[PDB]
Parts: sequence; C-alpha cells; structure tokens
Amino acid sequence: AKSAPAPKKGSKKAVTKTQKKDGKKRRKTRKESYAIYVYKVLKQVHPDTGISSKAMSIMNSFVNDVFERIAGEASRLAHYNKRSTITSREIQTAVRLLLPGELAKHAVSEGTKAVTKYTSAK
Amino acid sequence: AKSAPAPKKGSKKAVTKTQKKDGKKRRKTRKESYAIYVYKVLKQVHPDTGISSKAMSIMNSFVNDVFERIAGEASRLAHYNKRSTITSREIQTAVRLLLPGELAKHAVSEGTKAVTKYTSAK
Amino acid sequence: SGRGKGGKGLGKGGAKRHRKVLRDNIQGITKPAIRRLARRGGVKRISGLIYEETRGVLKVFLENVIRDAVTYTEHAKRKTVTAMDVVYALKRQGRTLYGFGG
Amino acid sequence: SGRGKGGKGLGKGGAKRHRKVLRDNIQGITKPAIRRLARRGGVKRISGLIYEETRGVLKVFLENVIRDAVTYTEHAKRKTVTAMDVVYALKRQGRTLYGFGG
Amino acid sequence: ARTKQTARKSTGGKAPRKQLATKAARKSAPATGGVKKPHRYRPGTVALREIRRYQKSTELLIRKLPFQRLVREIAQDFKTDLRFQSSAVMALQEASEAYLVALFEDTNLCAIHAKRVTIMPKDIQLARRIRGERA
Amino acid sequence: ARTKQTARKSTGGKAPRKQLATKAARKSAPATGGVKKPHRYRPGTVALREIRRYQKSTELLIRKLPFQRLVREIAQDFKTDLRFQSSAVMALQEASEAYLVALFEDTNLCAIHAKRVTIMPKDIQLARRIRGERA
Amino acid sequence: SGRGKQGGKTRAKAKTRSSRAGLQFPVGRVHRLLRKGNYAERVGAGAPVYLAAVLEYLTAEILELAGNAARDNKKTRIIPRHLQLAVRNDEELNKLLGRVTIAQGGVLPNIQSVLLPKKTESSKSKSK
Amino acid sequence: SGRGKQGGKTRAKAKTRSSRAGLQFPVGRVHRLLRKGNYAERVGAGAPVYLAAVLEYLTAEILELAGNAARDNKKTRIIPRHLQLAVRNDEELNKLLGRVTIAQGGVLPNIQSVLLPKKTESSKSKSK
DNA sequence: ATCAATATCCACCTGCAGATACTACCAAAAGTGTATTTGGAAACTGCTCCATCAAAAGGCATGTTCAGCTGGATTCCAGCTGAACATGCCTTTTGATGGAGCAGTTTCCAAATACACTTTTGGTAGTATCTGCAGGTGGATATTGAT
DNA sequence: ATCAATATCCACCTGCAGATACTACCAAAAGTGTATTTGGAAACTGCTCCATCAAAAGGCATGTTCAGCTGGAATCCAGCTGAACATGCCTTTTGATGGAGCAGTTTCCAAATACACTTTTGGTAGTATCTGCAGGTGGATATTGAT
Ligand SMILES: [Cl-]
Ligand SMILES: [Cl-]
Ligand SMILES: [Cl-]
Ligand SMILES: [Cl-]
Ligand SMILES: [Mn+2]
Ligand SMILES: [Mn+2]
Ligand SMILES: [Mn+2]
Ligand SMILES: [Mn+2]
Ligand SMILES: [Mn+2]
Ligand SMILES: [Mn+2]
Ligand SMILES: [Mn+2]
Ligand SMILES: [Mn+2]
Ligand SMILES: [Mn+2]
Ligand SMILES: [Mn+2]
Ligand SMILES: [Mn+2]
Ligand SMILES: [Mn+2]
Ligand SMILES: [Mn+2]
Ligand SMILES: [Mn+2]
Repeated sequence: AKSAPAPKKGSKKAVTKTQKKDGKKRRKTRKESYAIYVYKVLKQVHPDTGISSKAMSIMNSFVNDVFERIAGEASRLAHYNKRSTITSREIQTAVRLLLPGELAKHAVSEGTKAVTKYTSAK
Repeated sequence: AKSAPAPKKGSKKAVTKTQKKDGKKRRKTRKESYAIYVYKVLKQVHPDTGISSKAMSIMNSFVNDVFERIAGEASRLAHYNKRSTITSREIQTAVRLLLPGELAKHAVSEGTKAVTKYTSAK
Repeated sequence: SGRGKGGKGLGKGGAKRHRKVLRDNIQGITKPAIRRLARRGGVKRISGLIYEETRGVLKVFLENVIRDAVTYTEHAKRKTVTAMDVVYALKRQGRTLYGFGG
Repeated sequence: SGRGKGGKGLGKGGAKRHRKVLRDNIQGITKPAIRRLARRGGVKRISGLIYEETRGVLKVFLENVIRDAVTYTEHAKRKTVTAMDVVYALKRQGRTLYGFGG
Repeated sequence: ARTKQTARKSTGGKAPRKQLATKAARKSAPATGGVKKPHRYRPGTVALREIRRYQKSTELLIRKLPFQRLVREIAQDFKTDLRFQSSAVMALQEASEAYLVALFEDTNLCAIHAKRVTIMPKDIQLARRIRGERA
Repeated sequence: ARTKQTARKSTGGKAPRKQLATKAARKSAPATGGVKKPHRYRPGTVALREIRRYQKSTELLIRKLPFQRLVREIAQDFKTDLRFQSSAVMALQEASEAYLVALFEDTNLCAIHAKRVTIMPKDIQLARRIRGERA
Repeated sequence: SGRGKQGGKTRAKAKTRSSRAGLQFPVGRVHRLLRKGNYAERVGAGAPVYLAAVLEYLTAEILELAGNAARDNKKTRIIPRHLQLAVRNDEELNKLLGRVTIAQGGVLPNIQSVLLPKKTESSKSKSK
Repeated sequence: SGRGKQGGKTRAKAKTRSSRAGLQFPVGRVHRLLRKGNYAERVGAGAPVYLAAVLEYLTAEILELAGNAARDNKKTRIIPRHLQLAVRNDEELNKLLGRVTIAQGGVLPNIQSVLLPKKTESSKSKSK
C-alpha cells in the first residue's frame, strides 16, 4: 500500500517485540560482491564445474582489483587531458595501457561491441 | 584621398584599442608551478645560494610528485573509511604511511604547527 | 556478558585476565618450517646460517606490513586489526593479496 | 683497388659511407657508448657478448616506454609525442623521471 | 706326459686359475666382504622428494600458533592493547609465506649462478639487494 | 772543475745540432722501426680511471643522433608519421641511460657474486630475472 | 514534449542496461562504483558498459583456464589452487597479476635442472 | 566603533591563508589542487594547510642538503647533480625517492672493493 | 730504492649561456561576506567474534649419529679482453627557412546532471538437505640403491 | 642385471564441511520520465617549434696488434649438512563462555558547499644588465709502472 517516507529506514530488531519467525538482527549493512555474476560466467564456460567459496573470494578480489586499476588509469588519463568526464574512450585507452597484448585486444573488442550494442537500443 | 596615416612596417590600427583581453592574454594559458615558492624557501635555508633552471624543474617535479602521493594516499584512506572528506587527519596519516621514519616525524610536526598557527589566526 | 571495565583494554579483578609477556617468538619460525618454505621455493640444499638469516628477513617483512596495518587500524579509531587493514597495507607495499576481502 | 687489410693506405678496412635510412639504428648504440654506461655503473671488465645483450635490453625498455607514450599521444588526438607523454609513460612503468614537467 | 695314470694334470689340477668371483655381500653372510645393510636414500634424494611434495601442495608451512605469537609480539611493540581478527592473522601468514617462498626461488637462482646448489646468506642478500629491498 | 763534460750549449732541444741537418729528432726514434719499451698502463688501470671519470660526471653517454633515430624507429612501429618534441627524446634518453647504468650496477654485483670481475650476459639475465623484468 | 503525461512501455522498464549491452556483469553497479570512487567529476553512459564488458571478459578468461586446471586434476570444483595454476601457466594473466598473491594457491612445480641427479652419480674413476 | 560581524572595512584580501599558517607555500593553490584532483567529495580547511606545510618542509630539507652539496663542490648555484648527491647520500630521502630518476643527476662515486688494484683489497683511507 | 711517463690538481682568467632586476598588463586566483546544506561525531546499544580456558593426543619438533659429497682452496694456462694506435667515418653544431600542428577562441548541441516516481533485485536471514572430495585402507607397480 | 627396501599409484570407500536449496523480507539499487545545464567536439588559424638543409670541423667509432691476467678446468679433502632415528611435547582440535568493541540507528551543529562580489597576484612579455662557472693555460705534484 505505502512504504515511504520515514522513519524505519534501517529497521530490524528494536528491543524485542516479535510476532513469528526469529530473524533479521538489526539489519546488517549489505556487502555487495561480483559472485552471482562470476557464477553466471562460470556456467557459460564450464557448465558442470563449480567453484569453492575461497576461489570465489579470490575472483571477487580479482574483479575489484582490475576495476580499480582500469578506473585509476582512466582517471589519470582524463586529468592529464584536462577532461572532467571519463568516457568509454578513457576506459578503452586505460585498458590498452593496463592489459598485456592479446588480452587488451580481446578486451577492447568486447568493450566496443558492448557499447555499440548498448547505443543501438531505444 | 588618403595620406597613408601609417607606413608599411607591420600592421595598422583597428579603430580603437583594447584595455584587456587582446592586450596579452591569448597564448597566456597560465602554466603554474612551485618555482617561486621553492625559491623563497631556498632563501630561508641558503640566502647566498642560487638554483639553475634545470634544478628548479627537478624541484617542481618533486613537489608535484609528493603532493600526488600524499593526496592519493589520503584519498584511499578516506574511501576505506567511507568518508567523503579529506581532512588534516587523513593528510597526517598519509604522511606517516608515505614518509620514512624521521622525515615523517618532522613533517608531522610541521603540519601540526601550521594548522595550529592557522587556527589561532584572525 | 557486557560487564567489566575496559578503558586501557580489558580486565577483571577477581583474577581472570591473561596476557603473559611475549618474547623470542621469532624462534617459533623453526628450522623445519624454513626448510619446508625453501623446498616449495625449489631449494635442495641449505647452509646452516640460512635459518637465522630467514628469521631476520621475515621479521623485517612482518614489521613493515604490520606497521602500516596498525596505522590503518588507528586511523579508523579501532583497537582490532582487520583483515582489510592487512590487505590495504599489503597493497600499498606492492604485495597485493587476493582472498581476504577488498 | 683492394689494398691493405687494416692500416694506412685507402679503401682498407673501415671505410663505409652512408648515414642510416635503414642501417645501424639499434646497432648505432655503439660498443663505446655501452662501455661508458657500464663504467658509470662501476663495471671494470666486460665480456664481448655484453654489447649485443645490452642492445636487446635497451630495445625492450624503449619499446615498453614508447608504446605507452604513444598511447597517451593518440588518446590526446596528437601527432606529436610530448615530454609529458614520456613522463606519464615512465611513471606508470615505475620509473618516475624528474626534470621534464614544464 | 709321464705315461702312467693319475688324471691330475690340467683340468683344475695343475695350479689355480679357477675359484673365481667375489666372496660376500649379498644379504649379509657375515664372513666379511661387504659391510652392513640398513637402507638409506642418498643425500639429496629426499630433498628432491620434498621439493616435489611441497610444490604440489598449498597448505601453509609455518605452524599457526607460533606464527600468531610472532605477529602479536611485533604488533605489540608498535602499539599496545591490539586485538586481531583471525582472518587478519591468516592474511599476514599467507602473504609472509608467499613472500618467503618467492625469495627462496630468487636466492636459489643466486646460489646456482655461483655454481652452488646450497643457498647461503649471501645469496639471500644479493636477491634482496637486486629487488631493491636492501640497496 | 772544468766546463767540459757537458758543454751542452745553453738551450735548444734540436738533435741535428750545430752543423747542417734539421730533422724532427729529440729523444725517441728518428729512424723507422722500434721504440724501446713504450709506456703502457696495466689492464684494469684505465678501466678504473674511466669508472672514476664517468661516476663524477652527469653527461649523457650515448650519442644524441643515433639515439634519436632508434627512438623514432621504435615509435614508427606503433604509430606512423609521429613528430617528437626535442625534450621528449631527451626525457627518453635520460630515463634509458639511468636504467642501463643501474642495471649495470646490479649486473656487476652478480658477476662479483660468481667470483668474477667480468660482467657476462648471464649476469644481466640474472639481474633482470630477480628484478621481475624477465620473471 | 512538455511534461503532461505519458503512456506505454517499449524502451524497457524491465530492461537492464546490462541486457541492453548484451552483458552478464552489472552495468548499473559498475556505473555507481565509478561515481562513488571519485575518478572524475563526470562519468559518461558508455564508460560503465565498456568497463563491465572488460571485467566480464577477463573473468571468462580466468574461469576458462581455471576450469581446465580443475579438470586436469580430476576435480569438478574450482579452488584457489586451480586459479593459481591458470594464472601462472598463462603468459598474459601472469603478467597482469605479476604482483598479486592468490591465497592458498601454492606455486607451479619447477625444479632447476642442475639440481636433478645423474651421471649415475659415481665419480669418474669409480669413487665419490 | 560598532558595525558588527566585522564584515565591513578592509573587505580586501586581508591576509593570505599561507600567511596565517606561517607558510611560504601557497595554501589556496594546494586547496584548489586537492579539489580539482578528485581525491574526495570534500576537502576540509585544515587539509591544504597541513599539506602545504609538509611540502614546504620537504623542499627545505632537500634544498638544505643540495645547498650543502653545492658548497662542498665549490659552487654557489644548485644544479641537478647537487640534488642527486643530496638525496642519494641521505638514507631517508633516498628511500622516499627510491623509484625516482633525477635527470642530469649522475650517480654516487662507488667502486666495488674487489675491483681495486692488487687482486682484491679495498684499502683507501681518504674517503674510506 | 730510482726515476721516467702521464695523469691529476690547484690558481687564475674570461667570455657568455643563463640567471636576474625592472616595468607593464591581466585573467583568474584568492579572499571576504552571508546563507543553506550536511558529513559524521556523540550517545546508546545490538550483536559479532575475539580472547581465553580445558582437555586430549598425535603430528611434528628437537637433538643426535654418521658419512656422502659439496664447497672451498689450489694450481695451471688457453685465449679473451684491455690498452694503445692509425684511420677516417659521421656525429655535432648553427644558421636559418618552410610549415606541421599544438594550442587559443568562438559556436553550439549531444549528452550529462539534477529531481521525482516506481518497479526491481541482491543481499541477508532462517531452515534443510544434498554432494565433491579429503583422508584412510589395501594391494599393485615404480623408484632408488646395493651388489 | 638381480634383488630388496620403500615410495608412490590408484581403486574403493565413508564422513562431513562446505555447498546448495527453497521461503521471506526489504532498503537500496536501478530503471523511466522531463527538464536544465554544459563539457568539449568541430572549424578556423595564429605562432611555437619541429624537421630538413647546408657544410664545414674534428671528436670519436672502428679495426688492428699484442699479451697480461682472467675465467674456468682439473684435483684434493675437511667437514658441513642431509638422512634416519628415538623421544616426547606443544600444536591442533573440539567445545564453551564472558564481554570487548565493532557497527547499526537517530540526533544535531560545526564546518563545508554554494554564490556574489572586491581585491590581489602569479604568469606572460619586453627590454636590459649582471654574473657563476665552464673551459683554457701554467705549472706543480701525484700516480703508475719499468728498472
Ligand atoms: Cl561514455
Ligand atoms: Cl581539515
Ligand atoms: Cl654467506
Ligand atoms: Cl653468459
Ligand atoms: Mn614486546
Ligand atoms: Mn547526515
Ligand atoms: Mn623433544
Ligand atoms: Mn669423510
Ligand atoms: Mn664441488
Ligand atoms: Mn596547419
Ligand atoms: Mn532475488
Ligand atoms: Mn585422496
Ligand atoms: Mn562550455
Ligand atoms: Mn699466453
Ligand atoms: Mn682466477
Ligand atoms: Mn561495550
Ligand atoms: Mn606580482
Ligand atoms: Mn673548470
């Protein structure tokens, strides 16, 4: 019917008062991860292969590390050129600077293909 | 019907003149540096010593480099702590992480002194 | 269950709080352990003076990472060193570690 | 006129006469320049095979730095490689150079 | 000959030329001729077996509690009253062991460069100096 | 007690002397053939003199034009028709020479580690592998 | 045109930018993280799309090789060891991750040649 | 004689922030650079003062040492060589600039002992 | 020890690349006034997980013996590499002209940001039940090493 | 090469920590709609500085001769360091409990952002004088290396 406005925002567990089902101890702040996406990709490439939680923690670190490396390089690129906007062009150049040979080549191809598709809609 | 108000040794006058802009601001894209401040400090430590242009450029690179490292470290510190503000506390901690032992102690002592003075300042 | 004191850390009174003096724990890094690390490193023969040398190098390595991790801990006003404090310290020393968050 | 085999006369060994446009280039980094670099590096005696080895290493270094500098040049839509393009390339390769940021 | 009858001469008779081969050293036969027997692998054989074993596995090689006390001791010297998340200690141990293993790989290259198979403190020192950890 | 013995005029380094002939003789070999043990520094003496000379100066050691050519050639492989600011080329030369000099210092430590005073390709290779350039 | 009112949904409503870009990785999240990290004052619409596509691509590459390592070791579940074998045995990923440690990864089996036994190990004149 | 808030007379740039901080380095410029560097959403007022002070202090440390080097070399003008000598002979500056190249700086005089005349024997008593 | 052959250093001298002092001009850098927004410290406390205890036991550390074979020291000498020369190739300089193209300025619009709603979704929590593989056994096959 | 002592391989198996499976809830995440602002691409072009010549002038690379002294091969052997063993302890494991302290939720103002307006200043430009020190000359004297 209606949720907003306030208060509550960040509810769960206040003193006691509970109807049924014991759960949600003063809402934990959500810690996001790439796990569901890493899992989706894994199934595309190796349909019957699973991954342990420790290996998934490694994959999450890998994605976050590359994200930060590419974004940092793009940031520097934009500043060096006195631009206040990071566009797909800064991402592309950051990718060429950061990735070794064949990886950068295939990464640039996939990135370009994705932007072209994205802009082909609407 | 003219008497050649101006000879042919360059260019003539265009009606009225400019008391600004066109005066000399075009190729004036300001390129700032720490040269005049580095010069002032050299005088306080070695009143009778000069510094070559090449050496001054090394100094400008030095100050720019340390600024970037300290600011970058302060940036990550604030991000890690989910703070949108870089305060003197982040600068201090960044200094402690970046500078070797004794250099850090004196840098911290100088930083703390400037902020105190500045504070107790009109 | 939420009673005690704190301030200077932890403690009780009716005889209950530990913490014996820690010293010489670098000797806990044993000859067999160092031999195993050297083996994974592909080393087949080891001089007798290698063990104390390795302890000295590990101590420096640990002092450096821990110094930065604790600096992150203190800046955050915490009294507990987190895995994240270690990961960030490792990263800033160019020893990026995956598997522990971040 | 063949003449000589090394010494006086004319046309004898050591008589080339062109200037690049596809020739030395990496071979243009001479044995004497490499020896000088080594001397500044504190080297007293040099193997005959060091010269070609050094050229190979120097070419890899330049390929790496120039590749990134040109990447910055192209991103800027420029046709001229600037000192800053080189300074930025050097910095990201962990070889920060001071003196050229004017 | 001697024209008589004996069948002595030659055929093993005359003198010796037959009563050959080694005398002992089979399984024991204590009559003297081959020392003892307990089995021993040669120096280096087990070391190579351990390299193969440890390069195939991933488990930490330093004992956990002893490493944890070293971490606490060092930290304590920097700042008193610290507590540690247990994963903070495991992170330090994972990093420390990977650092040491990689350094032993560089150290081994240095020993080998000097025509040795035995690593020595100077090999560690040379690797750390080239790495820039020392000079 | 005399004046003779010498009577070696007052000045003049001329050999032909006070009577015809005026060659370029002095005190060496006015003929054409030998010399009588000319001067020679021992192997290593001049190398050491050069190390001291070059460690005291800061001038670039590779010739400018040949270096510029190398740079342009390498760059042409990544993008044709480029121009270079003069300071771009100088920045590359300052960086390249500093890199090579520091590498030779490491290479030298590797040669000495192997009990040699002569640097060899395997010393450069070891240094680059430990640095993580080859590795 | 001029506020007023609108009707109908063809653009998407239920269409994510990820589906629109043909991606599995989240374009929306990548866009938000780029803005939250203070990389620039502005972030164009195509930047998170390109970046998500690249992250997805690298993830696929490492998982492809890692699943191969798990298969080679007769395992169906990828563990840290398999990620480390995938990375260190691949020239390009090894370089990209040259200063990264994968926890519980171990190292690649590798014994220097000179350390292996031989010459039947029996001097030259029958001795030691 | 009254007014209020002081927001009146001397409405001009009274004192620069650097002057108020007792600094020679430009606090306002440092503030502006922090803001345009995208280091964080906001920048507190004391941050550029603390940072300007650190930058000035480090500059003074190196200029002091390079000036001493120029003086030891019989010169009154600091050139790159003197900055290099100053940094490399200083343990802490050397470490801070461990991965920095000072153009036209050269290297420190240093010959490995084993290379000195007569087989191997450092010797020397002048500077050794 | 003697002393020639050179290298190396100090005192001085001077042209000049390069630093310096003075004036002129201006966009933007910077500071001040005031009005609004808001990050994040306090204060209070839910709820995780860190420190610590307990007890048992076996994996693994320690300490020792024995000797295989490695490192260290020595000796010898083939031949590589340094030193010294004689040429003479080709870099260096400097002087000076085209013109590439960096870089300054004016337009102008595609796309970014800001704001208000609404639907969607990943993460967290409670509960239960599978499933891949570590760890163990037992026998067969391979590796190592003595003869 | 034969034989034996052990390691190593693999099939087979079972326990179970970790993995995986549905139901439930929701606060932030994400998308759609409109409106408003603006970063920077496009076109033009001024003038900085890069590329090419021209062209001597000689610093310096290259080829050659000779042999000093280095690298490394060949030997010997003291004793380090690996292998195997007995012993027994302390790490690991399993289970538990207090409570330190990390972190969720709301309040609240010091301090930051947002702007308009005035003032101040560092950078660009000319034009012009000054000066530290590089490079050169003498001549002393230190170093090297043969006798
Ligand atoms: Cl974009
Ligand atoms: Cl602040
Ligand atoms: Cl040693
Ligand atoms: Cl070699
Ligand atoms: Mn202590
Ligand atoms: Mn708030
Ligand atoms: Mn015991
Ligand atoms: Mn013996
Ligand atoms: Mn040996
Ligand atoms: Mn044009
Ligand atoms: Mn869902
Ligand atoms: Mn198994
Ligand atoms: Mn605009
Ligand atoms: Mn000979
Ligand atoms: Mn030798
Ligand atoms: Mn409490
Ligand atoms: Mn001014
Ligand atoms: Mn001079």
